[PDB]
Amino acid sequence: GSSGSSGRTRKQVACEICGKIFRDVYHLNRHKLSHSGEKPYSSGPSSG
Ligand SMILES: [Zn+2]
Repeated sequence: GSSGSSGRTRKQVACEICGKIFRDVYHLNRHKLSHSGEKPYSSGPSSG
């Protein structure tokens, strides 16, 4: 149930880690610093 004609075009950056909005990745690059660079999901081993 949806037309699929108009809507909010995605032309910006949005940090989901903390929940913020930015202009372009060029700005998010400096913001990522505050966050972690590597987030390995070690707490979740595979299974059958
Ligand atoms: Zn962030």
